[PDB]
Amino acid sequence: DKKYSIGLAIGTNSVGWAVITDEYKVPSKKFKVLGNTDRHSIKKNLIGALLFDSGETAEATRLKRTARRRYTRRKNRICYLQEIFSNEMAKVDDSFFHRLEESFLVEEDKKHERHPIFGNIVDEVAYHEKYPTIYHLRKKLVDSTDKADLRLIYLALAHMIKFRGHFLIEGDLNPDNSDVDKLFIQLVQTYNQLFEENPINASGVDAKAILSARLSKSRRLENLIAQLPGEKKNGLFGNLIALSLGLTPNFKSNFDLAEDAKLQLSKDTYDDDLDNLLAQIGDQYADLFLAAKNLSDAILLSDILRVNTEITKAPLSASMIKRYDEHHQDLTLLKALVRQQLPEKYKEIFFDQSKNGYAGYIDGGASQEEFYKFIKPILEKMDGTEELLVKLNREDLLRKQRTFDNGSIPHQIHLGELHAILRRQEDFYPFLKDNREKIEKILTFRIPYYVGPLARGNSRFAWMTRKSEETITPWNFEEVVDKGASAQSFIERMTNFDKNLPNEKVLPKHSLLYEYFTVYNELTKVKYVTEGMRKPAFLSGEQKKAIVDLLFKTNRKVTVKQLKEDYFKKIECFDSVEISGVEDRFNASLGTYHDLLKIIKDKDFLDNEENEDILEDIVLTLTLFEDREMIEERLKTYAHLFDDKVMKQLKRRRYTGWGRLSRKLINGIRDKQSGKTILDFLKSDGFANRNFMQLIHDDSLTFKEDIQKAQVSGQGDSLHEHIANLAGSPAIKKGILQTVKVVDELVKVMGRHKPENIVIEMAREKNSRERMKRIEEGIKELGSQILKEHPVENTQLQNEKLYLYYLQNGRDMYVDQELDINRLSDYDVDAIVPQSFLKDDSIDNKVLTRSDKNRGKSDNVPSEEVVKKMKNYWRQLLNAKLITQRKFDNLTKAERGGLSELDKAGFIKRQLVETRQITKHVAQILDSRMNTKYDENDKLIREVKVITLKSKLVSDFRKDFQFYKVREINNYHHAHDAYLNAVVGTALIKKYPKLESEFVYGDYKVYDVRKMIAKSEQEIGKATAKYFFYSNIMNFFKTEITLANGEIRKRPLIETNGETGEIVWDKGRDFATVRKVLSMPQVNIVKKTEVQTGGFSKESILPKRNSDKLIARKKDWDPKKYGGFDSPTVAYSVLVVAKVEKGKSKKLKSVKELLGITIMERSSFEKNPIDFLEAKGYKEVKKDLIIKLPKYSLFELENGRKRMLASAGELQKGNELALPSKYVNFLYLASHYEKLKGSPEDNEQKQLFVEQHKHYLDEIIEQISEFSKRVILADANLDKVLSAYNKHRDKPIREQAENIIHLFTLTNLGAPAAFKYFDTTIDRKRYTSTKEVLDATLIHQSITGLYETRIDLSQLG
RNA sequence: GAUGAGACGCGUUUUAGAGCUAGAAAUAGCAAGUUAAAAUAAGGCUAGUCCGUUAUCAACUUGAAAAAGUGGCACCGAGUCGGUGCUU
DNA sequence: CGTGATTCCAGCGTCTCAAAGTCTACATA
DNA sequence: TATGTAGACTTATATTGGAATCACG
Repeated sequence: DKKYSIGLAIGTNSVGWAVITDEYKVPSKKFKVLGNTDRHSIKKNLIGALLFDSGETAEATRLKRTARRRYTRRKNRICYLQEIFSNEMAKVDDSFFHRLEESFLVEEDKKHERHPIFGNIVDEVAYHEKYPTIYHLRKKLVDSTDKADLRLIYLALAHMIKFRGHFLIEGDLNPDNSDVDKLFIQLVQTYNQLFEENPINASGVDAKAILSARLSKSRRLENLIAQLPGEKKNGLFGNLIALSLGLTPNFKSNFDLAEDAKLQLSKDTYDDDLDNLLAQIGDQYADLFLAAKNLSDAILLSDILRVNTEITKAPLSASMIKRYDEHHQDLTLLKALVRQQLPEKYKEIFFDQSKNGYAGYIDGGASQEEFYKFIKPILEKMDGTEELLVKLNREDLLRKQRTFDNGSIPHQIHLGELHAILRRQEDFYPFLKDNREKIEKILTFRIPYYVGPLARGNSRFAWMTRKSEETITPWNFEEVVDKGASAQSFIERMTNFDKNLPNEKVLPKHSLLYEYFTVYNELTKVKYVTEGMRKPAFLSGEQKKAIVDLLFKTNRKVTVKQLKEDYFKKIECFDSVEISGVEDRFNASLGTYHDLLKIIKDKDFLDNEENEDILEDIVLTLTLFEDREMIEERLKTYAHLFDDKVMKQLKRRRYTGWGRLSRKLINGIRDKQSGKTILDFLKSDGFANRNFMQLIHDDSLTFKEDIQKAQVSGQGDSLHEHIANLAGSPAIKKGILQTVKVVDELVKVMGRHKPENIVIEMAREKNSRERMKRIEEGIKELGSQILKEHPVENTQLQNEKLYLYYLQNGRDMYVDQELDINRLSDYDVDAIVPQSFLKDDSIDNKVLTRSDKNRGKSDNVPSEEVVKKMKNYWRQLLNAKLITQRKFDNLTKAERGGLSELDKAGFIKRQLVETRQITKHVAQILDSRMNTKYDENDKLIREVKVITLKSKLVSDFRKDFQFYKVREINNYHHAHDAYLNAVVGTALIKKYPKLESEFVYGDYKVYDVRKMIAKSEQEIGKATAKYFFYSNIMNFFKTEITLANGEIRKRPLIETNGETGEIVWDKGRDFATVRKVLSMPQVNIVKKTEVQTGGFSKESILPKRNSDKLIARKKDWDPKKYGGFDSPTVAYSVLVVAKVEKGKSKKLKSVKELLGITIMERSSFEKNPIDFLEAKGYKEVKKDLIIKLPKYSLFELENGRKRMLASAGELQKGNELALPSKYVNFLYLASHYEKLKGSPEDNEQKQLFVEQHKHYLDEIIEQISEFSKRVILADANLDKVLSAYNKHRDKPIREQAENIIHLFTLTNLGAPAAFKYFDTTIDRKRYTSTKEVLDATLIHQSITGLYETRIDLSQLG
């Protein structure tokens, strides 16, 4: 069996796979083809790509699920309201509710009278005339005290409940006083009454504007205080204003109180918190705080409710009535003005629904903004519309009762109006008095966020727990739901578990055990040196215990001075001590210990370990919740242990935040031999004092083994669940799953022989304004005038050379001279650290100079000469933030620090390793699926080595050796990327085996940086273990080791391993082999078929029409009378071979056609296909001939023409256009697809090659035409493209190449799309017929497409 | 970063808002114009203040199904694989 | 009168939860 | 009066199929 390797490239839209061998040549095999087709043997290369639709997020599903939940909860609330009214309404009217529930049906299908409210035309007309809107009726029922018909009361209550407004506002503000100025004046009056000796002059203070301004509460407080000279924000009046604004002011200082008078109107405890305050200073100040609360309510009402009428109790219904009156008056005035001045526009404005006039604003789809935009010029053109123009500029011209800006309405206003109606109508209806609080509860009820769906399971989003098994109603939710228990489950489920131990609950941030762990972990590294001691010593167990007892348990924060003096001098009698570790202040602290010591006032209780767990259960309660009532309910279990004062003080104490390590990770697991936990080791570890990092990484302890055994595949019940649990986007996880299945299929393909290596690469998944700001700040800090002489826009800064020029302030970075913009093309861009040490494209890693030769010494950093010349200039640029600290250090690396071997190792590590961890998870999954056997030492046998590569290495490999990629040519680039990843990974691990530790999971481990770095100049790689003095990693591939000086160090034609001596690269035939691989016209492109799901149809209720395409919104709602949905998305088509009656002849004519199965009908079709098809009209269906065709089903026609089944009546182009490599390279070079990076001589050679191969352009177009004539069959589009190409033959080569790059989408795989050749627009050619594929060859393709099943549909039947 | 929940305001739609006069009618002219109720993905069985737009995957065989099983190799070339040898 | 070509058109805004960043003014040494 | 700290305000586009329309030989 020949050894082979598998390379894969992972993306969010594609998975590229490639199989390589010992020659780095893609193999080729014969694959059997099943089916009735004549062909039984085919040939396919082992490199290809798999294309699937990107994974879609679940946010849309979450929104369209919460929407259904809300629209089923509102209906239930309305039903409850009806249930309250059932008996009395039935006494008054027996068919009122049936009318209201059958109002939507037409008169023909109605079982009752067509007039809902009264059942007769006369009373309906009278009601509508008397009450044009529901708001008139609501206001009448609020203010008027006369008995009214029960139907009107029910209608008002229903309209109030069904639209109750938001619940954002906190607290209770049922009183409707909202005039800011009047309540501010009353507060000032009360303050002056209480404080006569110290009055406040509020004259000239615009309280309304200041308090109601759209600004922060603190900002408004400061503004208001600024208008009071002798008053401060922290004063009593300032604290009252802050409380009114929603802050939390402390009245302790104002009244010299011992108790901290913290009062917030949002907190539920305020009712007590105020009274307690009134207990100390008396009840004389109560009226002041009540005036403050009234002012707060007025401020909260602010702009949303702005009507000012004293008589009306309802402050919102009168607002709607005033709006309606303004609308009517403005309509009459505008109608008169239009009839007088512009009679020709009257019909267009008041009758054309298609326009954005009044007709379209009322009956059409025109919104308020569109109507304003359409009518502003007409009002400005006419006379007498000054008030109308003012209203338009104030967004109150011809407004409707319902609008877009009623979302600010707090539910308190609707609650108050409903309360007023109930108070005004309960005097005539006993049941309203009996059920007033029930209706108020219905209106105010709202399922708390921490309770969740009231579903007792039977779902995958419910966590609520029940106290009694009965129906939950808004009136009994407190006693039928275990709210306290359910809140704990909520908090726990949406809080991440310990990363090290997925099954262990994490600890609170302020937990006592967690604080002990943090202190000890840090304490296990402190040392002390004195006169008598020869060497600094680790703090022993007894020493650490004494330090904790004397310092950490007596001071919240322990400073280094405190450690030196209070312990070493007081106990150890040490006069001079040096402390290792942190200096000045210790970051860790036992804040919780001192906090509990202050409350309970029982030090022995805290120091007793027996209470430890209990204390934890307290701290958890202080962290788990924030509601004081729930905290009290939980802490009630420990009420016997502490006094009531202590219990209340604990209730007032609250916390937040979580740690990162679990309790079991601290004191749960124990080492096998020692029998000590992590905390036990931290308290005493002899003279080693190993910390947590050392403890969990020590091979001599079981902690590491236990962590490895626990964390490994904690979700490893299967492959789907393990990938799903991984943290990452849905698209990337779908790509991971497809890559794993591709690996399994490839392993099956090659005779069940595991490949030697698996290389994986995962693709990497405004700014001009930022650049402008940075350049402006740097120039203004530097004081230069370069912007005055050279204006520039933000977009122009996207050019690298111009951006670097402005960053350097028009000065050469290596020479103390100026640079010219118009000469930038003759200048040079040079890397500070050369390519020999680090291949990169970072802006900081680049410098704009007149000539690179001026860099002085080039072997190791720019010479000390340039540093001495312009280190001050570099520092000046650094201070202006024009260059970064890293760039400055690299520029001054000549003598800031000698060229470091550590820096070279860091460069190598940065180039090699992968910063992301998701790639590590993918590698672990692949390794666990491949490596399953163990050796004699019970260690894993790593038959398959999994390598992870970054895209930078492959991109640089592509750029160095003229192997270019153009993503918009075809989809082969994914497969080519996978192949190059495989080649690069295999070659890199064969050249330098020691890199396996960096590139493989587990087993192999690093040793140091000394053995990696070689000696100066060329060294013997084979003899000396030294591998690389220069810090490049891929320069062995190329034929010349370049340098910043331009010096050349040629390499042997054949590169081989130093020790083993095996040939790893033959530059004379391996590059040719790669070229031949990339030139292969046959590549396995298979689109992953995926049955479509989602919306039943487009979500837009279309108006009634005479067409069968409409889909009914309800079973009995005929689309011809009530409209319905349109465009049902087809889940998958079904090929049916049956007969249908031929109309009048009544003959069963044999037919074969594609029937689109919609998502709506999918379940019915799958339940019984025969009955569904017979209902559709087909007779004598061949059940065994039924073929399921999901979306993207592949069909082949004559001359290799391929199509994909996009739907039942539309097709997509199914062929790939394999362009020759030379044309691809010419298009890449000529169009400047990427930046023109490289030596100027190389750029000149590339330009010469482009100019000498201009004819390619024509040839390319010719090829495309032929491909169209072979695959596209779009005569009009092809002719237009040819005419456009012949039209712009005089255009520059770069522009023509760029247009051709975006001209390639004519035959791109997938759905057709319109494109632009220069200014010519070519629309997509759509294949609206699927008849031909009924006689083509259906090709079912595997995930890799190496196995294919070809069925001749024409041969069937 | 990945989820998950509780709320709102809309939007859309049919019917209700006797639209009128002069026309034989078509048509003309005139008046009014904001609101309401209902559904908001077909509905299902588990009858829930639940759930239905994310995740799954080619075909066949075995199977209800979670799933397993089902295809030679080398060689030269290369327009989306063509042929040769070997195995067979 | 099928048939190719042309055109439009698609449901959408807000808040809360729960998170840290950062000032800040009353304790605190 | 120079810090510690507890609190509290602040921050956190196009795609593509369907349907109609529209010419049209």
